[PDB]
Amino acid sequence: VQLQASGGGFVQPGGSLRLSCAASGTTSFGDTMGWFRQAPGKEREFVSAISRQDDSHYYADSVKGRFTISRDNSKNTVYLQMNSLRAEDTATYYCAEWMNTRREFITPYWGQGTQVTVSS
Amino acid sequence: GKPIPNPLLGLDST
Repeated sequence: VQLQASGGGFVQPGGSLRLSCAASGTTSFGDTMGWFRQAPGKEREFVSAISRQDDSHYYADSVKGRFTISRDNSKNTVYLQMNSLRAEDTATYYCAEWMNTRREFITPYWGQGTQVTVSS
Repeated sequence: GKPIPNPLLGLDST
């Protein structure tokens, strides 16, 4: 599954980052794309998702108002803009594509992560 | 990958 996340790096608190999630364009796994994050020693945390039925945007309460998810479409890419970052947003960020089940479980198809470190 | 809890349950969309 080729779903590479990029855009990570070192950032100071209050800064912004724009992450990128480049989908196949050849294969679709495929109606929903979400961002997750995983920090050392913590549980995986869902961040945000964009789902086509008309474009629906979802945000975890912990990033609502600070993060924005969007799609370029022409480039088969989903973006996550993260604003007013804080130390607790430090983590590896990665994408999954899946078919929205509206049920208990989903089957995610995972991409590779990009590292985001918010520090002084 | 293996199935995981559906993360969109309980969330509003915009």
